Amino acid sequence: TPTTFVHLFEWNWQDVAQECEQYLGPKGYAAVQVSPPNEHITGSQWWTRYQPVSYELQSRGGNRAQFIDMVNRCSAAGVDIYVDTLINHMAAGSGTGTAGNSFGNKSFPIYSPQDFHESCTINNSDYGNDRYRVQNCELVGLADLDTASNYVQNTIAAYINDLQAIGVKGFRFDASKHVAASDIQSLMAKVNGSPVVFQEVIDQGGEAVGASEYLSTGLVTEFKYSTELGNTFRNGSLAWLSNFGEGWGFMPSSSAVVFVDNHDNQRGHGGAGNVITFEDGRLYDLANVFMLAYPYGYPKVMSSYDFHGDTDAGGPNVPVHNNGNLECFASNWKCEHRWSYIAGGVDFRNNTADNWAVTNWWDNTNNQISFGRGSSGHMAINKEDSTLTATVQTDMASGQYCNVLKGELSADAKSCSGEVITVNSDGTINLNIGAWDAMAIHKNAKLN
Ligand SMILES: [C]=C1O[C](O[C]2[C]([C][O])O[C](O[C]3[C]([C][O])O[C]([O])[C]([O])[C]3[O])[C]([O])[C]2[O])[C]([O])[C]([O])[C]1[N][C]1[C]=C([C]=O)/C(=O\[C]2O[C]([C][O])[C](O[C]3OC(=[C])[C]([N][C]4[C]=C([C]=O)C(=O)[C]([O])[C]4[O])[C]([O])[C]3[O])[C]([O])[C]2[O])[C]([O])[C]1[O]
Ligand SMILES: [Ca+2]
Ligand SMILES: [Cl-]
Repeated sequence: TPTTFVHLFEWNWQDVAQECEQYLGPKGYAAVQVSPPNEHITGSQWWTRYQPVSYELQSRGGNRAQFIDMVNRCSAAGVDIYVDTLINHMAAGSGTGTAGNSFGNKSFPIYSPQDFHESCTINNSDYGNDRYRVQNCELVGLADLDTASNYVQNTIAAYINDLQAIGVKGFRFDASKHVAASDIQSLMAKVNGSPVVFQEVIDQGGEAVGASEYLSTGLVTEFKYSTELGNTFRNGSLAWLSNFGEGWGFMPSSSAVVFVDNHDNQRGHGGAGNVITFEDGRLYDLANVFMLAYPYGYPKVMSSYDFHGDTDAGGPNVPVHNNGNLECFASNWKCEHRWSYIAGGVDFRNNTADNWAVTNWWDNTNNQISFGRGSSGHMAINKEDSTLTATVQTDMASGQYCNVLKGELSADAKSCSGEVITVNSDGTINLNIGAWDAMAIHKNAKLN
């Protein structure tokens, strides 16, 4: 069952199409969050995508034809597309867009100065004590749309409905905290059908605008997940995670979109150093294995590029699929979604979707944990400096299974490509996990 999506940050439409066919579909990823496909300002920075000029499908990722081709090819491979949608603002200042359109002084091809709120700046202190300024003033100088205007709502809804007609199945509502929930409710009444919608709202507590306000209009990003997971994996004990989720004050599991990191927080855009990213190597593998095995939220795996310390820089000058060779894992695209522990975690989540309970939790009071998903699967993580050799109880059928974090079951189910894990006749497993390593097994990767 599809259970996880992925953010192919800055990947062009041709690369996404090929990836859907060659990897995402076969591996079981449910969908792909793509970078903003509408017309945006020129420039090489990754953030130019967040300054719209119009809603024409001409962007850094490609043209309208290439975008449509991607949606079709991905759909045929069984993978949905989620579009990052700018519902709060238009570009700052003046200039030119990727489709040749000019703009300036709050004047665009589709909006006039009268379609925006009067200019004011959102100050950092506004987040804590002024709801009005957070929602009516400008986020880093971006022209703030009058989202209460019938014309503005019709214009945004027309873009969304047009995308659905092409085949797009979901949408990320960027900067939702900056738009009144009531305005998003009015907008949704104009949107056809019931596409998947998730709203970006950063709420760690104490804000004038809370994430709970957006639960009726769609899923909401649970940022506490990313920060608490990073803080626990770096500075705490994994044993504390036995009740991760609602128990820690997070929103309902069925309303949350979760992640280890996202495109903003992995580069300091609102995210501290406690956030775990690809730069952390094995620590990132382990954080992802926990997230994907744990039954809370709808997770999205991150897929980045090595930015060489430049937090404003755009992606590599070479495509992912380059004349027969994959530009992954090195100093260009990182392709975390292809990392064996991460892809293995996705396979585990997909095959344990029939049991959402955490069963038989075990820990050493510190950094060694193990738990199962009933008889569907079992996992263990060792973050101590000595080998984990404890015997743990599982609800799984006795036999031999492939540790899916390190290999996979062959077509004839007579061998694995990685190490084999044995479930004894009494359901126990005698662990043998080295320092900073893990294992995951499920009922559909059992040897015959
Ligand atoms: C990013 C984000 O943001 C926000 O968030 C927020 C934050 C911030 O930082 O804060 C806070 O958080 C946190 C907390 C939590 O709790 O904690 C604490 O501790 C800390 O400290 C903090 O940090 C809050 O809460 C929050 O909320 C918002 O909200 C969000 O939404 C966001 N995200 C999103 C959105 C967006 C937009 O679309 C994006 O962004 C990007 O892009 C942009 C655009 O491009 C950029 O920017 C750029 O551009 C601009 C224009 C500029 N500005 C300039 C100019 C001017 C005139 O023209 C002036 O005015 C100004 O000032 C200047 O500066 C800039 O510079 C540039 O850069 C950005 O950057 C980026 O990021 C994103 O991505 C999304 O995702
Ligand atoms: Ca606003
Ligand atoms: Cl996000």
